Amino acid sequence: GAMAQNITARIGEPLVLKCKGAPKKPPQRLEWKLNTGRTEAWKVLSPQGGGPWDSVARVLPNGSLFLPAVGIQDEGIFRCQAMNRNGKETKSNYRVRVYQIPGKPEIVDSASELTAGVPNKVGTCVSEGSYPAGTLSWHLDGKPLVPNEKGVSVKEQTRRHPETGLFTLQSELMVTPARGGDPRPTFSCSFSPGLPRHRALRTAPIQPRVWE
Ligand SMILES: Cc1cccc2c(-c3ccccc3)c(C(=O)O)[nH]c12
Ligand SMILES: O=C(O)c1ccc(Oc2cccc(O)c2)cc1
Ligand SMILES: O=C(O)c1ccc(Oc2cccc(O)c2)cc1
Repeated sequence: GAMAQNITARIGEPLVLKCKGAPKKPPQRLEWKLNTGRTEAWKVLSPQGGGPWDSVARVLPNGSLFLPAVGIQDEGIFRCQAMNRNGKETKSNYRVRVYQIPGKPEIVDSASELTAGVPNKVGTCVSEGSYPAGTLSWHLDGKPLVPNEKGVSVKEQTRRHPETGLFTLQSELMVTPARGGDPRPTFSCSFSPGLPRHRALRTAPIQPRVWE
């Protein structure tokens, strides 16, 4: 597409998109065009408003576009074109990407004892309520665990809430511990978001005993 400002909007929060260059109050010559999961290509929104779109997105007195509660389907493109009193045209281009933060990740079913030199089921990590899906990853004593690499095996499952569309992730970790290692290793699980710049939420660690 065109040069745009990337906007990250949280599901359920309001969103205000600013229409640069517009007069501060009516009378205003401005037009909003949006292309989202709600639209068939471009939909035009005007200060006068009206119709079903008034329940979803409406032009504010200052010309900004307001969404009371952003949903998954509001991902797409939002553009404004406005003329100031003189007549210079100004354009505003926004790429809106939506997200939701899951609840804290939880280690359900953990092993209290591992046996060295054999593959062991360590635990299952569960994360509920993310958008987009995101990923679950495992850590040993603070260091990332890489699947397949020398005794680590991870299997994963992604489920979708039938009405909200939010994702639930579940990850199972198996390790083949090496003879002569830490007999009380510390495993943790963490959620990594899809959209850039978000923090990693981590689980309480689990400290099993390793038998040589
Ligand atoms: C590249 C770019 C960035 C920001 C806005 C626009 C508009 C537009 C938006 C609302 C009303 C009229 C025109 C157009 C077009 O459709 O020509 N291109 C744009
Ligand atoms: O009534 C009018 O004259 C009028 C009303 C709205 C309006 O939106 C636009 C449409 C295109 C470009 C632009 O910069 C602003 C343009 C003109
Ligand atoms: O769904 C609704 O009822 C709804 C949603 C948004 C909304 O913002 C506006 C927009 C323009 C003028 C104004 O005074 C308030 C107004 C009503």
